[PDB]
Amino acid sequence: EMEILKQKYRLKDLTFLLEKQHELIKLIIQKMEIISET
Amino acid sequence: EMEILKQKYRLKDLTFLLEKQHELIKLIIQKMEIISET
Amino acid sequence: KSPLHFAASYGRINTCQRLLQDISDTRLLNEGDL
Repeated sequence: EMEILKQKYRLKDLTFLLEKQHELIKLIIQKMEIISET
Repeated sequence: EMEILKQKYRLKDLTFLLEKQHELIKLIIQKMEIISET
Repeated sequence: KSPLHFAASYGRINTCQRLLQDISDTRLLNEGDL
C-alpha cells in the first residue's frame, strides 16, 4: 500500500510540474514575434 | 483497487495534457523564423 | 536542398512556397536523404 502511495505523491508532483511547464509554454507563444511564417 | 483506479484517471489526464502540449510545441516549430542557423 | 528537407519536415508553410517558386524543379523536389 505504501509503495503505491509513494508513487501517487510522485505522480501528483509530476503533473503539477507539468502545469507550470505548460503554462510557461503558453507564454512563449504569447510573446514571440514572427515574420516569415506570417 | 480504488487507489490504483484513482491513479489511472490522473495518469490518463496527464497524457492527455501532454498531447495538447506536444501539438502546440509542434506549432512553434511550424511558425518560427530562422536566419542565423539557416 | 537541405533547408527544404528541414522546412517540410516541420510543416513550415511559407518556407516551402518560396522554395517552390523555382518552377519545373522536380529533381530536388524528389531528392532523397542519405
